[PDB]
Amino acid sequence: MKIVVMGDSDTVVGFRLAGVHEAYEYDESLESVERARNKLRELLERDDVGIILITERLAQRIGSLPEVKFPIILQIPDKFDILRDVVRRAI
Amino acid sequence: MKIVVMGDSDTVVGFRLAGVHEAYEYDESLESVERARNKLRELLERDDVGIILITERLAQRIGSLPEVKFPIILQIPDEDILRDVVRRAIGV
Repeated sequence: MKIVVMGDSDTVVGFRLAGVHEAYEYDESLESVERARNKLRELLERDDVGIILITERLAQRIGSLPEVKFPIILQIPDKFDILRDVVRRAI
Repeated sequence: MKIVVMGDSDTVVGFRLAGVHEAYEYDESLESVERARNKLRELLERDDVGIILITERLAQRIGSLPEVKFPIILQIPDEDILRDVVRRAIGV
């Protein structure tokens, strides 16, 4: 099963570099939030998704998240072009 | 107008960091490939998507590729070496 992260662009960069299997980026515009809302409903229906990591802000923008025991849903606390030098030097 | 990339994690994180607007990861499992097929079909229907960059592997796994002129579909010539390197680089 897969580990998916949903959040803003910054948070997503880090988590992708850290090992998640799938990532979806969103900003706080109404349209983006609506898309994340539908995305979340979609991930809940996939039998190959076990863990969803979502930023506290996005979770609150979406609203009252579903009450399911599986997949596991974790909220990334609001604490977690500078990486431009790191990127170029790396690759 | 957006440029999208579809492929494995290493490729995806690299292209997103290189400027690509949207990126979607896929492995080679049947279910993941099937999700890629549907995603491709959806991207063709979006008005804000002009370019789709897809790894050579994934495109071949999908099989049939659209024959459209727009959006522009480009294959990327053919693992965690990239994510690992950027991670190690974070010795700040």
